[PDB]
Amino acid sequence: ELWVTVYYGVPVWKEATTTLFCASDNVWATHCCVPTQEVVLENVTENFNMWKNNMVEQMHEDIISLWDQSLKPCVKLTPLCVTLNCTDLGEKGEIKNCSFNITTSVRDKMQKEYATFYKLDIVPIDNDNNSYRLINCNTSVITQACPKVSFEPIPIHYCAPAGFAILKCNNKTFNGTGPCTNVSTVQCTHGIRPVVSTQLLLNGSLAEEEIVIRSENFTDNGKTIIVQLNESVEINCTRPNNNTRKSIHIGPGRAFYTTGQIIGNIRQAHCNISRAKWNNTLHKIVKKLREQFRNKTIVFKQSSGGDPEIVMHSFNCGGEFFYCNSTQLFNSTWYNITLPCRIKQIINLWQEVGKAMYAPPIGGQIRCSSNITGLLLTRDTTEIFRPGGGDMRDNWRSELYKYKVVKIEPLGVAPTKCKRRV
Amino acid sequence: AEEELWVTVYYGVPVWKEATTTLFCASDNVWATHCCVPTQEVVLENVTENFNMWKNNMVEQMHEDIISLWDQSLKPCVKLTPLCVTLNCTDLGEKGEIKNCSFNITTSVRDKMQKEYATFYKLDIVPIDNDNNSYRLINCNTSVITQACPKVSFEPIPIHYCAPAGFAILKCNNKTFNGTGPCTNVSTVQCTHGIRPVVSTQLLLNGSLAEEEIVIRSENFTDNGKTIIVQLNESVEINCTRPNNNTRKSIHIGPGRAFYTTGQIIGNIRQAHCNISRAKWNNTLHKIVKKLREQFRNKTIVFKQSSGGDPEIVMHSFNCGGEFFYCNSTQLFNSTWYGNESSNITLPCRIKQIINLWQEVGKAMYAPPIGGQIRCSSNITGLLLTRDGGNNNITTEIFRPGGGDMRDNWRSELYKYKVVKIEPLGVAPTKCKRRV
Amino acid sequence: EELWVTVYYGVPVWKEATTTLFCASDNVWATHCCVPTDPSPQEVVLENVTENFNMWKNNMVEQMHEDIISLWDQSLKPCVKLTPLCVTLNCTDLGEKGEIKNCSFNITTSVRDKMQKEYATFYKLDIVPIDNDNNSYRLINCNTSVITQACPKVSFEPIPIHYCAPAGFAILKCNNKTFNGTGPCTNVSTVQCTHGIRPVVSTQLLLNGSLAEEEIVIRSENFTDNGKTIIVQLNESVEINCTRPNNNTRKSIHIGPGRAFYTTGQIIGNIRQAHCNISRAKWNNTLHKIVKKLREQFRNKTIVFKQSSGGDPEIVMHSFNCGGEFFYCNSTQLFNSTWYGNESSNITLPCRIKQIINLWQEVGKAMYAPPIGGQIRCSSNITGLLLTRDGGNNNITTEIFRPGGGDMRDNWRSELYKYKVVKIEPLGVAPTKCKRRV
Amino acid sequence: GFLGAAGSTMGAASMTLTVQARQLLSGGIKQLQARVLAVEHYLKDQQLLGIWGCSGKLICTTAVPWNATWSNKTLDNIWNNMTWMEWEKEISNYTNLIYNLIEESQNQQEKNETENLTLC
Amino acid sequence: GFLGAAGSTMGAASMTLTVQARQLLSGGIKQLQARVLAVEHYLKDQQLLGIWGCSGKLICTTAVPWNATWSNKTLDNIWNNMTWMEWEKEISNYTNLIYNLIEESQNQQEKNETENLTLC
Amino acid sequence: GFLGAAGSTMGAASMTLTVQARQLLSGGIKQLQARVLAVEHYLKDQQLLGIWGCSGKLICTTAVPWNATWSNKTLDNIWNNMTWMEWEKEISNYTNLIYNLIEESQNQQEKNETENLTLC
Amino acid sequence: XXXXXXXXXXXXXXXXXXXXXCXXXXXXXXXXXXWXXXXXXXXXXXXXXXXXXXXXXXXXXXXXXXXXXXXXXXXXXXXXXXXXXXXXXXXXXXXXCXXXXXXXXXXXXXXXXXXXXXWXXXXXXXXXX
Amino acid sequence: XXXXXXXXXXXXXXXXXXXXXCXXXXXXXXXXXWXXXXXXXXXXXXXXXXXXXXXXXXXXXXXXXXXXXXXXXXXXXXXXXXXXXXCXXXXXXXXFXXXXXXXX
Ligand SMILES: *[C@@H]1O[C@H](CO)[C@@H](O[C@@H]2O[C@H](CO)[C@@H](O[C@@H]3O[C@H](CO[C@H]4O[C@H](CO)[C@@H](O)[C@H](O)[C@@H]4O)[C@@H](O)[C@H](O[C@H]4O[C@H](CO)[C@@H](O)[C@H](O)[C@@H]4O)[C@@H]3O)[C@H](O)[C@H]2NC(C)=O)[C@H](O)[C@H]1NC(C)=O
Ligand SMILES: *[C@@H]1O[C@H](CO)[C@@H](O[C@@H]2O[C@H](CO)[C@@H](O[C@@H]3O[C@H](CO)[C@@H](O)[C@H](O)[C@@H]3O)[C@H](O)[C@H]2NC(C)=O)[C@H](O)[C@H]1NC(C)=O
Ligand SMILES: *[C@@H]1O[C@H](CO)[C@@H](O)[C@H](O)[C@H]1NC(C)=O
Ligand SMILES: *[C@@H]1O[C@H](CO)[C@@H](O)[C@H](O)[C@H]1NC(C)=O
Ligand SMILES: *[C@@H]1O[C@H](CO)[C@@H](O)[C@H](O)[C@H]1NC(C)=O
Ligand SMILES: *[C@@H]1O[C@H](CO)[C@@H](O)[C@H](O)[C@H]1NC(C)=O
Repeated sequence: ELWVTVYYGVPVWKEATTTLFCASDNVWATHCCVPTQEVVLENVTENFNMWKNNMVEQMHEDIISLWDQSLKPCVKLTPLCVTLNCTDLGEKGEIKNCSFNITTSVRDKMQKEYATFYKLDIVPIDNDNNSYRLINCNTSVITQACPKVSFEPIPIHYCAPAGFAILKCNNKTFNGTGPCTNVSTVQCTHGIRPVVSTQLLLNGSLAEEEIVIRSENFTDNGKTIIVQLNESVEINCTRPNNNTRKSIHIGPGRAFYTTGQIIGNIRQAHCNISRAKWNNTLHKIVKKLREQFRNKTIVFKQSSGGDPEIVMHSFNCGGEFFYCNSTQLFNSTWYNITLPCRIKQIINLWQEVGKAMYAPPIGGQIRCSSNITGLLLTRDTTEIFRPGGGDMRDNWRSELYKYKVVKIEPLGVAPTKCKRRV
Repeated sequence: AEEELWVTVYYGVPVWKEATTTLFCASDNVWATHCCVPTQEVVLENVTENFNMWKNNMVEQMHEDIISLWDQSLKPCVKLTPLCVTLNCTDLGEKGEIKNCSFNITTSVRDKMQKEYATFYKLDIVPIDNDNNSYRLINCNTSVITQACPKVSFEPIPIHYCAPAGFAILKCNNKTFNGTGPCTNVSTVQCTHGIRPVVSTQLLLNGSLAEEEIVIRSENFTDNGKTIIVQLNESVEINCTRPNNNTRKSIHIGPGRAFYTTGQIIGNIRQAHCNISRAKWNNTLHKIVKKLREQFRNKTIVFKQSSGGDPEIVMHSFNCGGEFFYCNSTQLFNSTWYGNESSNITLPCRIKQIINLWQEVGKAMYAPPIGGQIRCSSNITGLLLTRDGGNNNITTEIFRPGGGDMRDNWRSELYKYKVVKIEPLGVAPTKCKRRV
Repeated sequence: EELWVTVYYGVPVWKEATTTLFCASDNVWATHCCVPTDPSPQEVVLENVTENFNMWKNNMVEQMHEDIISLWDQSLKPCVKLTPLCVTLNCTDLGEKGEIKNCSFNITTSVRDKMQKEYATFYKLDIVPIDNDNNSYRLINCNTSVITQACPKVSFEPIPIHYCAPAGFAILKCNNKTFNGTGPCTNVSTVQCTHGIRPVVSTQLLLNGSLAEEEIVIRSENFTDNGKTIIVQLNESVEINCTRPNNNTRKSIHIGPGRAFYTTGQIIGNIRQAHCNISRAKWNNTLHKIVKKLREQFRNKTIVFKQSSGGDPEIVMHSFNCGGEFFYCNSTQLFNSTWYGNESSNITLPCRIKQIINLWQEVGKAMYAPPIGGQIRCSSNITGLLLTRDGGNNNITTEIFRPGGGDMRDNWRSELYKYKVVKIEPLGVAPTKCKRRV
Repeated sequence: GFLGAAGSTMGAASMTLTVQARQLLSGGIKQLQARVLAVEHYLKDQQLLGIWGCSGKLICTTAVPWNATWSNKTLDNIWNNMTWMEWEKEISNYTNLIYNLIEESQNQQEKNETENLTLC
Repeated sequence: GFLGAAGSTMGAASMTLTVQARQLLSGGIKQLQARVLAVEHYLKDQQLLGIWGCSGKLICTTAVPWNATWSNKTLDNIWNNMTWMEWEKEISNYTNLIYNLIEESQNQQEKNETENLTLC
Repeated sequence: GFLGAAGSTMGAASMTLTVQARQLLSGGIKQLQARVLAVEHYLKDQQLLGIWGCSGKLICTTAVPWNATWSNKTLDNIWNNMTWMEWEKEISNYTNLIYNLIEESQNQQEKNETENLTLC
Repeated sequence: XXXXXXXXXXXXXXXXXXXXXCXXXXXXXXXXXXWXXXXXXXXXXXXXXXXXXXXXXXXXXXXXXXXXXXXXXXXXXXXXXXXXXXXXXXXXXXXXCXXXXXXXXXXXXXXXXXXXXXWXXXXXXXXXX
Repeated sequence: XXXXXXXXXXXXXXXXXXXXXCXXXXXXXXXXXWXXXXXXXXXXXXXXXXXXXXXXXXXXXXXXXXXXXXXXXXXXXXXXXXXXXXCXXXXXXXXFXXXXXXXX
């Protein structure tokens, strides 16, 4: 009685992974060159899983690829892996004046050059308290970032190619996993800033109704807990030292940039967080944490200890990489804050084997002001929480948690009363 | 009682619009490899089109393509960084044009120094001391000098620029077209004629000749900052010789990295030069001033050498046999014509091995010497002229050789072509409704 | 008659064409040939179809060659260069009589202010004396070429691969079991992919290839020119068991910021020579049958097998990749015989190991093969031979055949000889009696 | 809007096919792969419709009977009690089978057309 | 020849539409991009003809009345006294408007073809 | 099987066109070039059939008369004594000429379709 | 003044064609206007005879003439003409000529017909014999 | 379109015009016009559509001309009105009605 009828344009989709293109509205402006809507789907329930979202894996790969490509046509700091005769400028040893014998652009002409290095960028060689070497230069290649290439995070949008669409969850309190009952279709994500940090999430999006605490499994205690704030906390960071940049020529048009001198006094870099705003934010965080860990004491402690890359608050302020001591923020029991910071010029983001980047110094003074929009916490009748999560993916899941990519399948079949009627 | 017309869609409509697209390159060596496509003119009757040789994106694409190919060709080859050392140079013979320079360089085996000798031209080395013996390569302390690949030929060959499907190239067939404005004899081609990517600074060599008369083209002819491109209808032969019989040697500076230099010169040392027939040049200048007087009415035309000093600015440069010659063109552009005058020249030349053809920052290329003697014969098919300002309210115009960047040479062959996009869809009224 | 043009789409018509083939397979080869194969490949026999084949003009061989060169070059780019090792070595014999040497040298390490005295073990074939001091040596070609260390994480072991035509093209196969590689074939079938072909690299004997199904088939572009390689395809394989008995350890020397050179640390037990064992009776029978087939082209002549005339081991020895090591075996006990045609009826070949090789004779380049610890044993199937017949024997009754062919293409023609790529031309026109009639 | 009818019943969703049908193609190496793949998806759908008799149609019927084994529900409770997502899930194990039968039906139709051109 | 009719009148030029149509498909990474782009332009035009209901045709009539505001010239002064370049320039400001009307007409035609019967 | 009729006569082979059509109409730099070429060949064949008025057909008659210059053989020998390979080789020199005539006829027919008062 | 300028053969043999012409005086023959012939049947009644649309070279005729009706026009001549077949004595009517301008009215048509405004002085037929 | 006159005669006295009238075979939206068939002259249009005045009509004549009932009157007679006022269809065949033969 019934016959097969083919319908093209059927409003169905299936989960799929594809390559999304980047559209901006500098490495990011150049890469995300495509210039930059929302259809609400009634009676549509869609399962989301922010920890299985391949948009995060693509974003991670895109950040690493863009940084790696940007540093290829730049100065490789291999002739500087020599003994450094370093003397204190001052604190009292944080910044040293290092003298070394380096062959310049003319072969057979060796010069005695001076450069300024931070304590964290050098390692002792001998027991004479004067001979230092660049950190990890014997096991890795240190590439100087090109001063004309900016890595400043800007808003970018990830957009699906034709034939694919991005589904967005409009439930303001969605926990990152399971069915979402208010789903809409978009072509591009909101503007996401690829901000790099290790403990606090800066310049991200805020929750609109409440602080939302998301975890793959709140009873596992091996998972990162992502806390999305509904109100930001301003963090004002500065490097008060007034530096003047100097250029050391190490090859035929290949120059190493350092600090020629510091004008005025040497002062410690620091970040200022309002005490009242932090205390209220932390109280609200505890109020939400007690919903998952009921009738427990909530204690915030500093991380277990180790290299600043994993136990300090790392961020790029104004081209310099700050490593701030966040202990004053995570030292409390629940039932102005000035954070000292160190500056490190030789860094290894994403823990690559055999590679490192040198950030050249910026003359003058540095000031920046960022919005703290979320936290990464790890859980150790008292619950112990410490700052810090997993790798960089945790800083992007917090933005991509509401999106999934699906493939559109417009072709389908159904029975009806009519036949081909040739 | 109505007049009813309906829209009808036509696909394959013979219309087009100006467009810029990626062109490919065909040819019958860097150019044979790059222009790898093996190598059809339809005259369009009653078609008038507007051309503008100074807004032609084919020139910009040819410029970028030539620079990209040149730079790519030099990547997998020997860098001369180990040679940026103090040289102990003595006159080889002129009076010091070629010097025999000794230096201490690491050889093909590491941690082993070898004293080596090489032959350098005066233009490639700079004094670095007051002892009258210590020299350094002209720019090695600020740039990376890459040795040209000894097995890669840069000799220009005819190439054809071709449009992709969906695009077409329109050609102006007006033999006296001035490079801008409407053209009433237009033909459609897929590929351009064979264009040789010859690099020169003042005279255009091995180009196309005008078919009826000398044609002088300029964007304005009143703006002294614009280049005047003179296309000849008869070529002038220029025979350039490098008479020194060079015996080449190859000294290794690394694991398979060989530096090529002249080992010895057999016989005497003689000056490189170019021979231009005096009568042909004098006739060429006569006809050029006859055409120039049409744009600059009742003016005296004086040719002078250009200013600037630097051989790469004021001398006529070219690649002859693989060597880069810089010839003194003063004998060609030193004359006064009043319009009432009816109607061998040996140009001395210098050889420069370290060049930077497109003024790249931090980069240079070293042309290795070629042994034996070098001879070439080129056809002068056009000139680049500029005018001096400050000649208003007087009766004499001053013209000097030279122009802008390399686009003016490439603009001298592509001036008659434009790329257009085909728009196969169109609509029109007709008294016929869709039968539905 | 009043006939009209009619268009037919899908006509079984093709023309010879050269296109890009893609690689499929069921490691550089597993990574490159990422496309899966057909779990049950189809083949259609074309009845009453005669097709001309020419195994010496087959562009599938040229594409296979280019793909081998491309993958080896790409696979050696992200790896350690050995330029820092081109220094004078102080070498002392470990033992033969000095086949393996313990070489010490002064090399600048990742710190530019310090030099270390390192020790490494090299084979005689990789070390050239440069002085009258018996202990002063350098690497065989470090002053003329750039030696790149192969990455220890990248395997080059040959695996079966299939070359597949893109849509719109098809591969025709000759099913004549005794086809001589050229001219018409009257039993032709259409396939989309070739059989599994192993990209095995060798210079004299073809290993792990396909066997003939009915008899030994000897193919040559022109048997009388003496400038063409004779490819002998066997109908029964001969087992060749190659061993490197030295039990080695691996040592890592740091020569730069993350650039590790791998050499042999210690040798455990006694030093013994690498060798290959070929069964004597099987080889003797193989040569007998080869002579029987050769006598059909060189009638009433004596056939003598000799070793090649001389020169570098690359051209006079049997070269192959066994376990990742490159063996150069003296195949002189296999090609040292005289046969008259009436001869009705363990061979141990010494082998050398060479760590620095230059495959395909690339100018200015060489590869270093890191040593593999432990012992290496391989068992390969000899499926064919490359022979060259000496000229100048036209006025005598004896022909001289020597092992070795031309370049590497000869090792792949022996597998691709039965295939050609054609383009499908499905759109044809023909006269009929029916008009469009609106 | 695009996919706005996704939560609607099949009977209502089938009335807005133009909205989704015209979205694919609006009708360095990664960029080319994305562009080539989008073109291939467009052509794959056009080729599949061309194999079937549904060339240039949003809704087209076939001569393939509906098999009660695929779904034993009647038109009521399919067109007015199910969405297309639920329907596609319900018969997903038979999608390829149905597609092959559709092709076979069109091939038989072609044979009839070929028979009508015997010696013509 | 290709574009030989470019200077011909619209009437005479309409007789060579296959000459220009063939040259749209037949006529390192940059050249692969050029080929992909040429394919994209071809498909763009085919998709535009598709939504207009003109697939497979060189000359396709529609049901959209011609508006005298776009051009009030007689047909004799269009087909016999004017070229296609002149025509395309003359109505350039209305090209997108006309295209939208064509699409709208086809949408109405689709409604009159696909919604005539319940579930059929 | 695919090309199984290659050795058959033109008459016998023309009854199996669906066998080849079903394979030809279905389906870094090196792989992209292979994919682009496959797309270009598909689109070129579809365009050529479209401009001949043969869309969707395996056997498509035309209004172009056969010229004895192209082949003076009778139908009995062409269809029962020849294969398609031999036929295509015999008229190779005239294939492009034949194609142009087909295109002219199809274009004229479409023009004729807009001058036919009965059909308008 | 885009006046019509009618002319006619006048005297004719019975059953001859009713040859007539009407020049497009101070007007183009190819124009957005409909040109038409009409006649007065010895002043007993007026009737339309034929029309041709210059905008699209279309034509129509009154059922009274049916198969005999004929109309033509040419831009090169800048004139309209007609020659109805079988002009029997009953056809010896006065022959009028007029143009009805087309207008771009909101008629859901490219142009709507207007009432005839530009009339010729006319000429009479004498087809009786 | 088979219209016919209703006003059998209208030889009105000066400045006291009688209306011309006719009726259509069927009602239509306008699609009708009036003309002045003056003696020894072309029957130039008087009212281009639905009794709306013709361009350069030089007359006051007008009417509503609703449905199939057509009429026209200037409310004043003059020598210029000494013409037969005829109405005609402007749909299907352009059939003419008998004239009013006002001759005023
Ligand atoms: C304008 O155009 C002219 C040509 O129209 C150019 O001049 C030619 O330049 C080329 C390249 O410089 C010349 O070709 C070279 O000639 C050398 C000498 O040739 C003589 O000797 C050889 C000996 O075997 C004879 O065969 C030959 O007939 C001559 O008698 C050769 O030695 C060169 O060979 C070298 O380069 C080639 C590159 O392919 C290699 O294969 C060789 O191994 C070797 O390295 C080369 O053949 C040509 O002779 C010149 N022509 C004339 C007429 O002089 C102008 O340069 C060009 N102008 C500009 C500005 O570009
Ligand atoms: C380029 O323009 C010329 C005119 O300048 C074109 O030639 C002209 O073509 C038209 C037809 O398009 C000819 O008119 C026709 O003439 C015949 C003569 O019998 C007549 O019967 C037709 O009714 C019509 O009037 C015209 O005479 C002819 N003119 C000349 C001077 O040859 C030419 O075709 C155009 N080129 C292209 C490529 O279209
Ligand atoms: C940070 O600076 C902003 C102004 O940029 C100011 O409004 C805010 O209160 C400051 N916060 C702290 C903690 O100092
Ligand atoms: C063009 O060339 C001829 C020789 O072919 C020459 O006589 C004539 O003078 C040239 N034209 C001009 C303007 O010089
Ligand atoms: C240049 O050489 C050519 C032959 O190659 C000769 O005919 C010509 O006259 C020479 N010209 C001069 C100026 O020497
Ligand atoms: C080689 O080893 C195989 C087993 O791996 C054995 O069958 C064969 O006989 C051996 N060959 C020789 C020549 O010893």
